[PDB]
Amino acid sequence: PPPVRLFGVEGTYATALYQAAAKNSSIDAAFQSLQKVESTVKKNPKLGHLLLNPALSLKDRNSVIDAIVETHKNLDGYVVNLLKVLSENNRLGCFEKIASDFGVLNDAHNGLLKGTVTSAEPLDPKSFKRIEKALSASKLVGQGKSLKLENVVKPEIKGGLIVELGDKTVDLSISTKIQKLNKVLED
Amino acid sequence: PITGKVTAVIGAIVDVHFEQSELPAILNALEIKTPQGKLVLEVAQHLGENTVRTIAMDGTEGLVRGEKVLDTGGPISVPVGRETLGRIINVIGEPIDERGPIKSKLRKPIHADPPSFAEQSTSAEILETGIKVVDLLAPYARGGKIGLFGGAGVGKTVFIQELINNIAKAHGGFSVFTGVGERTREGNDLYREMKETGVINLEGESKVALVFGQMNEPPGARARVALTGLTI
Amino acid sequence: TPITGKVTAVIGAIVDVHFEQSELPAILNALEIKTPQGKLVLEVAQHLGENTVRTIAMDGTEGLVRGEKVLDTGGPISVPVGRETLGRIINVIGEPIDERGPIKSKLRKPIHADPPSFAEQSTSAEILETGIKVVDLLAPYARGGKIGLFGGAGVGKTVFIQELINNIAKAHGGFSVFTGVGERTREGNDLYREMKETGVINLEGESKVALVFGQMNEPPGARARVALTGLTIAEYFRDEEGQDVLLFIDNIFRFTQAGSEVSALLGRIPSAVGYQPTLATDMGLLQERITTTKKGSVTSVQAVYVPADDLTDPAPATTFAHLDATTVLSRGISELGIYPAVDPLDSKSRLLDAAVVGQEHYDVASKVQETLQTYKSLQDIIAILGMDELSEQDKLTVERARKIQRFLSQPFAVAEVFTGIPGKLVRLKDTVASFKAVLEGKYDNIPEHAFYMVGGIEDVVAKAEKLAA
Amino acid sequence: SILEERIKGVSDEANLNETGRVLAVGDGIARVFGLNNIQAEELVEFSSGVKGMALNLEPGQVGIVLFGSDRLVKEGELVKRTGNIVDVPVG
Repeated sequence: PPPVRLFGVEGTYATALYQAAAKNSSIDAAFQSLQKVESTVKKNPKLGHLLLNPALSLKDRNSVIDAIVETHKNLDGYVVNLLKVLSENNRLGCFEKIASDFGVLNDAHNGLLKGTVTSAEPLDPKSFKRIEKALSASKLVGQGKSLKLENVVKPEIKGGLIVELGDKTVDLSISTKIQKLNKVLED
Repeated sequence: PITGKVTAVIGAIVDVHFEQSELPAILNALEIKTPQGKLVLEVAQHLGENTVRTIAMDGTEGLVRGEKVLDTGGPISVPVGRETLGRIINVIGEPIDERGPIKSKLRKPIHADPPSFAEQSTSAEILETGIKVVDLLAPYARGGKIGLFGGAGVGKTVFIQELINNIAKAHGGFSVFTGVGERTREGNDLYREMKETGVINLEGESKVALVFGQMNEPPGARARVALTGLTI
Repeated sequence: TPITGKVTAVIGAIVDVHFEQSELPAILNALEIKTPQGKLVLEVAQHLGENTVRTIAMDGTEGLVRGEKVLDTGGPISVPVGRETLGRIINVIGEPIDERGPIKSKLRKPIHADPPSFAEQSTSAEILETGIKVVDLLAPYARGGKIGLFGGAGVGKTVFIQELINNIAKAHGGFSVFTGVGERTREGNDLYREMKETGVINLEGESKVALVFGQMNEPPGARARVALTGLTIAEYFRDEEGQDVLLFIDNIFRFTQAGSEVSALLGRIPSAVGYQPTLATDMGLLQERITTTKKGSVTSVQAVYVPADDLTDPAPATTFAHLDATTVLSRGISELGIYPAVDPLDSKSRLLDAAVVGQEHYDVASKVQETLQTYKSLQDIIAILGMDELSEQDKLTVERARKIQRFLSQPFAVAEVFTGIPGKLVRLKDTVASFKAVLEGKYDNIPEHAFYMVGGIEDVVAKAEKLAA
Repeated sequence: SILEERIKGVSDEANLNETGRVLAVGDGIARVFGLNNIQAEELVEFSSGVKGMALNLEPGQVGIVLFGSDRLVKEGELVKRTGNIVDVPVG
């Protein structure tokens, strides 16, 4: 059973990878090695970008796979079986997609809460820290998952702040308040 | 030649996955050797991924997904000749008259491109027909299309027979009675009648060559029967 | 707003752009792709996510190269309005296609404009008489109303509208808007020439008419927003100038039709007959942006190309719903040679009432309807067996009705060329009188041919004398 | 590295800017990979020896419409752009 199913298309692949590596026991190893080969795929720019797009054979695809396992002899065998799956399904256009998804499952398994505090401008580090403290203090943190605080800059969200994490947000942006004030003052 | 494994048999639409890069062209004829002799499949699409989609000319009942397929390399090539005169041939261009292998000179693809604008004859003529009624009130025309109406057995068949007789005097040409989804009981009778009226003389010569389509033949083979006849 | 994008797809005239920055225009914003064909104006219609909008293209999309740079104009397309519009033919974009150069702009207004509220409504009650006998008798028009025509387009449909322009719009005076969605370019040129000739457009002087013209050659997508553009011009008059206007729309079937074409490409599951699912909403919105507010009263004339002349078709059907009066014109009545070819048993107005036009008018109309309906009822019997085999009482009715049918033709001066008969306009007061007499059989004693293709009762009397010689 | 070199080795070469290679084909429309710069409603000439007019320009694929019999075209053939919107000699 995965740590909560997420993603259907491509994520059945990710789920499978997760549960299979749960039966491998080593999920972290798998993820780390996948991360490393994925990174060198991205840092292979000629045909590691320009042949991420299927247009070539099953057999040619297989030989690309063979080149990939020459690039790293550490990739476990489950993620080498994942290479087999992707070659067989001839879908390379969702390799990094699967990588991202496996990251989500993996860090859910690790248990790290995710969040973002989108604002109009990058906030103070004191603000960051106070918010980090607050979020950990709040019942939202289960003490089992540790927030990510990602500042996003969104001037379109004119002033204020919006805190986001879980399915729970508090939006005390200036834009929303102005919007509501204006709207009701058009009534 | 190229070979491929059957990867679907949904209806009479049989998808064959062929070895890489070397794939049949559209309108090629494939032969799957069967315990039914052969099954002729005609490639009518490329589905991509080194797979094609074909239609069948013989019933698809029984077929293991993965049977070897062989590509003939082009539209079914049916024997032609004065030999083929007076021979019943099925869609796959093989004798069903049971007068044994038809001695062939050349065989020719069933699909063929219509003659060019240049090759069209620029003035029409009148084809003579012994029937006076025909020659006065609706004259037959050289290379024309003349559409019969009125049910079979009124003498429709006899009218067709008459034309063969007339044709022998008129030109001394040949004919091909192509029967599209002919009722097979009726077809037996027709063969017997044609033999009897001597337009087919088994010992002797035969003007008409027969291509008979049976309603039991797959729809695809019903469709291609006409084109086969035309090639003759 | 300067938002670069690339053209991900060009599936018909429904280009899809993929913005590369995370600032994304909203739905109904407008974008310009600049090309050696100048700007092409596209309008955002879906957000398909991942910073990929899908945009309807209001200009032709041939030659586009995928990945081509886009720039976002932002917000709905803003046409230019004023009184400076009057004396212009304007393209969908707003370009002055009558080539009187740049239109002196006052306020430029977004094409999409929300329909005025329930509170803003003001109900009409005006009588607008066209001097067309069949109109007057059967279904009087009203100032501010929504008038409706159905049948084959420009098979006489266009002519009918032209007759209306000839009569109503000189008397009305003031602002008037002609908006022609997907019309035949040559017919439009004729209208332009004619308007200039009748001085309504006086280009040397001022024009009290403005024109929007969308040719049927214009791409389907362009045709979709020709209508919305015209409505904006009208709104400026309705609201800002606050003077009573006129509006002509021909054909509003083209509006529906255009939508159905784009709908498929857009990716909607086709509704019955193939019409867009948003057919009801789009028609609804359009027809509530044409209305008589307390701000102003806009008489509108809408022309419906009924496809195959089947009223049961869902697009004509939903049109029938939004009109205030209709005068369906039937091909059969055209075959009978009666021009105007308005079906007399398929006309309605909410203005035909015994209060609105009084009991005497209503009584006159009642008898006409009854007589004609009887005549329609006996059509079977007439064909199967002779009229002599009908009852004597019925034979009087039949003879009267045959006369009424012939009487209803009124030569039109705009159709003077085609008819070859000088047109005649007959007063509303005169019309009621004329029919009253005929209904009492006063002048029933003279041939059917006497009633055929001639005007008022007095004219009929004279035409009997003409025939008598 | 050597791996990248071997990948380069099995690659067909060319980014297929202004040329394509045909994918699945049938029912008188073909779906081609490449033709990176492609004018809309252009005339393309296949290596088959037939010409077609690009109709559907879609993300990552272009759907030519075959002006001619399907027998002529076969999968994986190289389509070269005529480079012109469909034109016919006039004079």
